[PDB]
Amino acid sequence: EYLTKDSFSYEVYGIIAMQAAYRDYDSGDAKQDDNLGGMQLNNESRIGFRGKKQFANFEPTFIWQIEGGYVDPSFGGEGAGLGERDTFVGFESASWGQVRLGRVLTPMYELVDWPASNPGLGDVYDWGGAIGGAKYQDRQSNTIRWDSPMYADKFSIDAAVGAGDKAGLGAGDDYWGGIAAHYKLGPLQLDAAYEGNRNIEAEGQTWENNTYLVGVQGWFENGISFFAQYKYMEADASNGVNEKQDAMSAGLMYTTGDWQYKLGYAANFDLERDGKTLSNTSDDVVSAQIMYFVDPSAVLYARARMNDFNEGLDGLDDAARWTSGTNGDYNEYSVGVEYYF
Amino acid sequence: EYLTKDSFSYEVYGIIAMQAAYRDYDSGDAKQDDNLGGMQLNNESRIGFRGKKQFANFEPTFIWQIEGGYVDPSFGGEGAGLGERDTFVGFESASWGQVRLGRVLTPMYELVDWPASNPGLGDVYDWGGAIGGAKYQDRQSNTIRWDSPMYADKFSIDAAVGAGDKAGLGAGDDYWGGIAAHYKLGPLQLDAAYEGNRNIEAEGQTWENNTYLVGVQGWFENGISFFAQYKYMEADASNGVNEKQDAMSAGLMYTTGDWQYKLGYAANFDLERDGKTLSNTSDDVVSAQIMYFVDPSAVLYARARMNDFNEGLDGLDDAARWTSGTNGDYNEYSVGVEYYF
Amino acid sequence: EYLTKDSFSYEVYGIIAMQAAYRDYDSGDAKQDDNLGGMQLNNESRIGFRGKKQFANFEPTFIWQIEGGYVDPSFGGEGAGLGERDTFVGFESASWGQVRLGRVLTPMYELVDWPASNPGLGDVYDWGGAIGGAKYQDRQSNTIRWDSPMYADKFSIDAAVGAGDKAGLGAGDDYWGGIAAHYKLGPLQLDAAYEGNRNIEAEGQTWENNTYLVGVQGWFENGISFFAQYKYMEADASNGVNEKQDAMSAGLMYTTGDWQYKLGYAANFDLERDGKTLSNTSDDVVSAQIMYFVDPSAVLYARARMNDFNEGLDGLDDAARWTSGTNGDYNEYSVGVEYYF
Ligand SMILES: CC(=O)N[C@@H]1[C@@H](O)[C@H](O[C@@H]2O[C@H](CO)[C@@H](O[C@@H]3O[C@H](CO)[C@@H](O[C@@H]4O[C@H](CO)[C@@H](O)[C@H](O)[C@H]4NC(C)=O)[C@H](O)[C@H]3NC(C)=O)[C@H](O)[C@H]2NC(C)=O)[C@@H](CO)O[C@H]1O
Ligand SMILES: CC(=O)N[C@@H]1[C@@H](O)[C@H](O[C@@H]2O[C@H](CO)[C@@H](O[C@@H]3O[C@H](CO)[C@@H](O[C@@H]4O[C@H](CO)[C@@H](O)[C@H](O)[C@H]4NC(C)=O)[C@H](O)[C@H]3NC(C)=O)[C@H](O)[C@H]2NC(C)=O)[C@@H](CO)O[C@H]1O
Ligand SMILES: CC(=O)N[C@@H]1[C@@H](O)[C@H](O[C@@H]2O[C@H](CO)[C@@H](O[C@@H]3O[C@H](CO)[C@@H](O[C@@H]4O[C@H](CO)[C@@H](O)[C@H](O)[C@H]4NC(C)=O)[C@H](O)[C@H]3NC(C)=O)[C@H](O)[C@H]2NC(C)=O)[C@@H](CO)O[C@H]1O
Repeated sequence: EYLTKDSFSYEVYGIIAMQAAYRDYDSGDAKQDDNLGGMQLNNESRIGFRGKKQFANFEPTFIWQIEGGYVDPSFGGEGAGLGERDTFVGFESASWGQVRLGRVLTPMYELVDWPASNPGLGDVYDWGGAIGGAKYQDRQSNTIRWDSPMYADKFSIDAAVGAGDKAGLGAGDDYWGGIAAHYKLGPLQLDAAYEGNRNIEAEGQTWENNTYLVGVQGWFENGISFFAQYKYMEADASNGVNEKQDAMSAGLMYTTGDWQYKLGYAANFDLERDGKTLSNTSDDVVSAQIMYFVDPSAVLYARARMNDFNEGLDGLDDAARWTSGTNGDYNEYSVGVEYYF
Repeated sequence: EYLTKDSFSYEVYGIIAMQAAYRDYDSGDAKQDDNLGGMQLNNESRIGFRGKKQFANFEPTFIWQIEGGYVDPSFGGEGAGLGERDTFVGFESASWGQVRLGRVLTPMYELVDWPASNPGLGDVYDWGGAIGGAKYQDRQSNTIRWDSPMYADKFSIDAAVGAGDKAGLGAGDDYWGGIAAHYKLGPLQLDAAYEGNRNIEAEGQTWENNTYLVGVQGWFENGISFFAQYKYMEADASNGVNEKQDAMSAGLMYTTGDWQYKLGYAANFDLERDGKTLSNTSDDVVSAQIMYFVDPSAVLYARARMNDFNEGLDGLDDAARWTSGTNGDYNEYSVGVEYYF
Repeated sequence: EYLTKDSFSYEVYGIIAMQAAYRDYDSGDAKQDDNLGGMQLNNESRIGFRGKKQFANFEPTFIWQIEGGYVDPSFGGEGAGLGERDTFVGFESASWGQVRLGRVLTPMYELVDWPASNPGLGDVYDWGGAIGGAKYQDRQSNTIRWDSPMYADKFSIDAAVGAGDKAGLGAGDDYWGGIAAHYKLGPLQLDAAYEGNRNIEAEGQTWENNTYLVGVQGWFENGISFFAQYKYMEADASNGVNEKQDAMSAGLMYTTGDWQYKLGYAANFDLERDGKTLSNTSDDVVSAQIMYFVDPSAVLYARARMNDFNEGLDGLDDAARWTSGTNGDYNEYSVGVEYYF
């Protein structure tokens, strides 16, 4: 009656993650600086459940996962539900890869976040931007997604379509599709992705977004590695207005024995609308990080970063368009731990 | 120190469940049709915890469970708490069955939902209806419930009382009791249930509800089986008003090797108030379903159904009474998977 | 491949806890008495996850925990998130004890709650009180806390600082520190604790709180034991106003074979502001309890208690200051079960 690994039909896994983060804002209001700024803890720990199952009457193996959200993030209250993060059912087969239904990363977002948002570059490059509509969804419910196998060990595809944010609550007809591709060439990976979003309702208009990206990731054999990524966002509104905005992120790393130094910079350039650039609509961030490989399953890290955000713009409804800079410019010093089980 | 099944004092269990569902509404408003309609995913997966414990100083075995809600249902946001579904402590004894305290199905609801709400018949027969007050609570917190053993293998009783919805938040004195009974007669099961609800506050009045039901479930030995159920709902308001409404649900199945075809229809008939029937207060649904028994622990299914809801009524406060048809008539095509561990 | 306790990197633990509680309010409004009063179930069950990990490159052992909240308490809806209760990362070392970052009890609160809030004394002694500002935070996110070893088996320290409630959402600059100390002297424990809270915003003012306490806990060898605790709370407001209020809690127990009888009383005395006592700002509670040790891992209990709260006061903004008595005086009869795994 002695249990083995096979007696279970699930596994519990987790990312235990804690960032002690001190921010210093310069919004231009002293009180707002005190509120937003200060030390907080950013407990991004999470628990999840997942499993496989070989159904007796269907060859492609059944797969599932249910992942909790961040338990106690900064700027937020305690407590997370099961299902807030990647949460899906699906099927896998050697010859065609896998397909997932539910809550997953869009193919684009996955590349935007990794490598291109790390470390701390996300306020600018992840959710930062001044463009109307929806540049791309991130983690998204009501999504079906195909991950191809690595054809010839060189090549692979990520493809997805899904429902919008309003559609997932029966409050609109918004939807999107997108695709991404990955090519291994010697020590390089070349990445490309697209995502289109349709029927996005915003600022008294219906929008269509088209967002494209390419990037490279390289590994020298002496512990040096890097990435750069370029990202081009267009949006078109039901009243005729066009908007274009681009952006870039780059990172440099040196990994030597148990240590990794990392330098990262990312920026959105000025937004254009109907071909007139809008002044001071750009943002950037520089970030420096030292990381220690404290165990095969864990890391300690220290990090400083400096965000200069855009200094405001109006959306097409004659009202301030919220952006990742509405709360103001800020610097941040942080130390942290992450453990994987 | 090699673990056995007995080293644990809990078990993790789960229903992994995904429905890809396309709806097509005919509310009479085009925009409302686009919003509510379209494809969505209905991730009704859930995780739970449960255990038994033989207390050294008390014979009747201790039992408990804590079950999470649906992680990412359709028409809803992601994330569910532990405790949203059946969540209780209790005791069990061979000679008197079991008793549970906490969050359970009312004895009536359990019969309303199974067999009588499946497949897709619930908008009409589960929460559908035009009657005032509370026809019956469904899953309900603050409930004690006795499940009798199967006396003589033929016969058994389900009995419960509990607090109301307002009472569970110290905002009223609402409560209910009810009871259900089950008799095996050859290849049949005969069911009966009652539920009374008292001090229900609604539409500027205090209500009392009394709801009765009977049904049959039958198994031919050639893979043919069926159910029918009749349900009679009365409500009385503190100002004198009487209301009566009845309803019926029936289902037909043919289960042959690894397949099951299913036909289901259910309807609420026109509501009566103070003995005047009100025109067009009825609803119905027809539903067709093919199901494959893809593994002992899983099923795939395809399903189409058509809901015609009532076309509106006023409650006793001179204001639209919300019903399962306020959002409008709709059809639905669906395919799905459910796995049990 | 036969699992042992060591094959896991986590353990699931739980407190399964159910209280059937009848309250009888005397607010002075009959309807309010019916709402708040009545029978309810108080499911304070909770699940948690925790583990240890010896990192290969860092001596002090890594520790973590993630604990869910109460699944279905009384006066509340069903469902709790992971992380609502003690939820942290940390490190431990034989020579310096342990340090935790995240969501923990303040050193004071831990003593306020145990022994001094039990049984049922918390409406008075835990969150009860009329004093402005924040007397002390309780379970608190954004906290670092050091627990010393038991130096010389006699002596130990609990020390902590953390961010405020507004600060944990970037809506203010509120913070606190405090400390507590524990001395074993024959059959006694002597306790002392402090907590200071700063930049608390309330009633149109900024406050500073200082709260001090001492107590004793004693064990006779015949199953008799007791506690008493005194607690002195001061608060100072940005406009000059001073406020002082003190309080005491005591409990008596007799534990004989499988049984424990318990008597507890606690009270807040009248509040003083700028040296004028305010009439009828005090509260008390007496509570009686019989508890049976139904298993090494479980208890049954019955309990009756009587709360007489203060009869109202204004805060410095000329508006009722909410207190644990705003809802009115009430008595409560309760029976309950608690199981530990
Ligand atoms: C420190 C380190 O090494 N961390 C790695 C992780 O960071 C990494 O995963 C990513 O972690 C970042 C860390 O902050 C996390 O950041 C959050 O991102 C979401 C985007 O979904 C933001 O949500 C938006 O924010 C504002 C709220 O004010 C909204 O207005 C905005 O519109 C939101 N988006 C939408 C569509 O509405 C959060 O606010 C943000 N955190 C903040 C502000 O503090 C990423 O989400 C993580 N992404 C992923 C894909 O995992 C992880 C990889 O798994 O690995 C760690 O090592
Ligand atoms: C689907 C299938 O293939 N198999 C079975 C499961 O479905 C079955 O459990 C039942 O599953 C259905 C599936 O949709 C579920 O439906 C939900 O029921 C609740 C009941 O309270 C509804 O709540 C009401 O909804 C409306 C708004 O939508 C409110 O206005 C109304 O007032 C609510 N009730 C209140 C306040 O009291 C949900 O809306 C509804 N889902 C929707 C619309 O998508 C059943 O409740 C499930 N029943 C049970 C007992 O769990 C499962 C059970 O184990 O077994 C499969 O065989
Ligand atoms: C009961 C028993 O036999 N044994 C022990 C447990 O009880 C013990 O933990 C404590 O249990 C009590 C109830 O049994 C619990 O009471 C709740 O405490 C919280 C404090 O966070 C209250 O919160 C306040 O409530 C009101 C809402 O009306 C607010 O207005 C007020 O402002 C709240 N707090 C704040 C910060 O704003 C709850 O309302 C209250 N329950 C009620 C009213 O029913 C204690 O919190 C429990 N102790 C803790 C969390 O440490 C347990 C501890 O491990 O173990 C048993 O020994």
